Amino acid sequence: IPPIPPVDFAKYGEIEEVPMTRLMQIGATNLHRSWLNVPHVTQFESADITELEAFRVAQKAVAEKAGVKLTVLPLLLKACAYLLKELPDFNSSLAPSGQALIRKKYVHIGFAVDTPDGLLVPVIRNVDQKSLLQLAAEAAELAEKARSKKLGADAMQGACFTISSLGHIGGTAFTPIVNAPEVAILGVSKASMQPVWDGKAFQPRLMLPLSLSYDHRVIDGAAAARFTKRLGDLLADIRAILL
Amino acid sequence: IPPIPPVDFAKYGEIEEVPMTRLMQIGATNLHRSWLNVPHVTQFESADITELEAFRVAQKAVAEKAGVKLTVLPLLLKACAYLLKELPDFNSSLAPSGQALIRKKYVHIGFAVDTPDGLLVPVIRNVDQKSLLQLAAEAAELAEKARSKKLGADAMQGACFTISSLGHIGGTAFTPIVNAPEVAILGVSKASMQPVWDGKAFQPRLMLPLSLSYDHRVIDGAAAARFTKRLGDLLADIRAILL
Amino acid sequence: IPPIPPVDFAKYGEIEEVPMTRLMQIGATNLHRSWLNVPHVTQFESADITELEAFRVAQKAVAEKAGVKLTVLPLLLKACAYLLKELPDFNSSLAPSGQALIRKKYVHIGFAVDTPDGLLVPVIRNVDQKSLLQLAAEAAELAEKARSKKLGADAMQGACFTISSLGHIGGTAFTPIVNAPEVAILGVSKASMQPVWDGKAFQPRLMLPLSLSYDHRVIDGAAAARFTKRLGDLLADIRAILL
Repeated sequence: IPPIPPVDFAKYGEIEEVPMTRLMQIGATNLHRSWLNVPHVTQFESADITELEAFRVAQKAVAEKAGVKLTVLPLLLKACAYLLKELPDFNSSLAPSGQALIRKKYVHIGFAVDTPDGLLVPVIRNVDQKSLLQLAAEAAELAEKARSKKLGADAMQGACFTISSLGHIGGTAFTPIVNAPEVAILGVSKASMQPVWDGKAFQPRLMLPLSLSYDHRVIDGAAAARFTKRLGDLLADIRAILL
Repeated sequence: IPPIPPVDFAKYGEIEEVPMTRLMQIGATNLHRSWLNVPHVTQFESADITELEAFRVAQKAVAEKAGVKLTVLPLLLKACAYLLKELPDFNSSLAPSGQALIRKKYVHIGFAVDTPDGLLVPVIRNVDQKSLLQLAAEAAELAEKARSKKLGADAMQGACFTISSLGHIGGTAFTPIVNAPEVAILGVSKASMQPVWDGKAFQPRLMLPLSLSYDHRVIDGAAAARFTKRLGDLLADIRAILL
Repeated sequence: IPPIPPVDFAKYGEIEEVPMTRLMQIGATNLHRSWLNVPHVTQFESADITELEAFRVAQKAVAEKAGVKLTVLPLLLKACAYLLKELPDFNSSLAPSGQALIRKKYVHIGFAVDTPDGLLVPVIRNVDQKSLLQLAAEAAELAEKARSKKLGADAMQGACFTISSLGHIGGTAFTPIVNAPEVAILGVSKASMQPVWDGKAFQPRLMLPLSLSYDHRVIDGAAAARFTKRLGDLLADIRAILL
């Protein structure tokens, strides 16, 4: 690939060199590998979480008695494990022969944690089998160990899908990069009150923006649109997961 | 390009291998070729189709008497053939010498059909010369032959531009990949009722999201913004095509 | 990288060859270099410029007496120079060793001008030190020289960040390409009146869409979300720059 020409940055002013942690460097390398290997498409959708939010906030009592904080992330994780079982092409990887997909029969999901040293994506195993408070507990633990560098490499392996939530900082949407060999990643941004037409007038609903980037070699456009739609449907009523 | 490291997926659970159809494999190869060759930008816009929709629905009678179904796709095709003649840099391809553009004086447009076996993009020739019911007829035929594998390779060649419509499944927008050697592709997503300021209050208008990805080597930002704007203008009043 | 197969375009109709200016060719080459080198993510945000706009329009008198036109661009430039000093990772470049960042202690910003011959990105030096009317003056001058080919190569060097404004043509958002060796670019699109929930009802506010694409090797998701958020905050009240 052509290299970027070097520039004497100091011709233009004072410069200072700060170095990259080995974590940054690793991260850099892996992102570039994915970028060049995966033809990326991002599919955007908005989900109506007005009722999810109300539920979340009402279980604050129960969550506190169990020692967890109930955030949107366990809810996101549960709904995506369910969908990853329904739409198995999203829970698979392109086999090295380029002619086969390896469908995984297990659902382990990573979530992005931004730490001082760089990005870590701890993995929760068998998300499909854990309850909302189990997942809330575990997510937090893995997050604290990640910030504290106490996260052992084991816990960073064998994920099937990644959720990257920036909803806590802000933004309308973004286009995340697929962590190959996985085939998709869900970016989640800040929720806003939006007017949503009820057939007769505009009702304020709390809308969560979802950005699903996918490996277009493995997932086609219609499959991805169907995935964010189902997910919008599941978050609008999490009871459908009970069915 | 660095390869993705192989992972023993079975360390983490039960895996199953399903194979890729030759169609998937072809598709995979071509998408990756475009991805690495084309510096991609997507330009997003929303078009007011309230009046297009009303027209569409009112001609249901005439369409039924002719045996066609009038969808938004013939309307999309007609308006883009008109624009492809107005803004010819979008109807061209980068010549192999990298120093010339080949402007095509003909307008043939492909549209994406997702079939069981993979993606096919049948091509309608001389879109600029056909009427809305001719195009509605032909689109359907090519679509049925595509699903039925009866589409002969001939009908998959020499397109100038591609429309990818996911409006029927859902979604807010996406970033499609350019089918090189073409220089642009129009993604269309689901139409929603949106509040649109009329200068004094917000009026509900039916808005169609458009996502135009383009080859930034050939098309610059202003040209693309001008293309989706004109298209938003043409769909808001299809009578401008008569002018 | 696999080449695109040549197609005899004339099998399908009449073609005509027009050539590329040396400017287009240069541009093409550089964009492809960035594209293959930079793993790109775009972060989208909307900023409330209702009060910025009112200010802009009220200073029309003063601007006219000084001979400048006060557009949103000097306002954009001032606010980004301030942020580029606050969040220095955005004002830096990946050192050729891949293991260091070169933080620039100066703020020079380029802005995209689309000319007949291709794209030029004139650079304003030390944006952080100039006033809104100085910047309005200079932006215009560099723009006129650019259209008139009187822009000397000197003035196209050593920028730290680029703003690409298409707000004057239209569009909702786009995904700009990073001009490597810079690490980020701000795309700005057309401002619209939007309903924004005030806690009790929807208030019409003039919203400006911002699309920040960044080099994900150097900038992580949270840093970028934090940058467009701060920028949304600064444009909602430019007096925070005084602090």
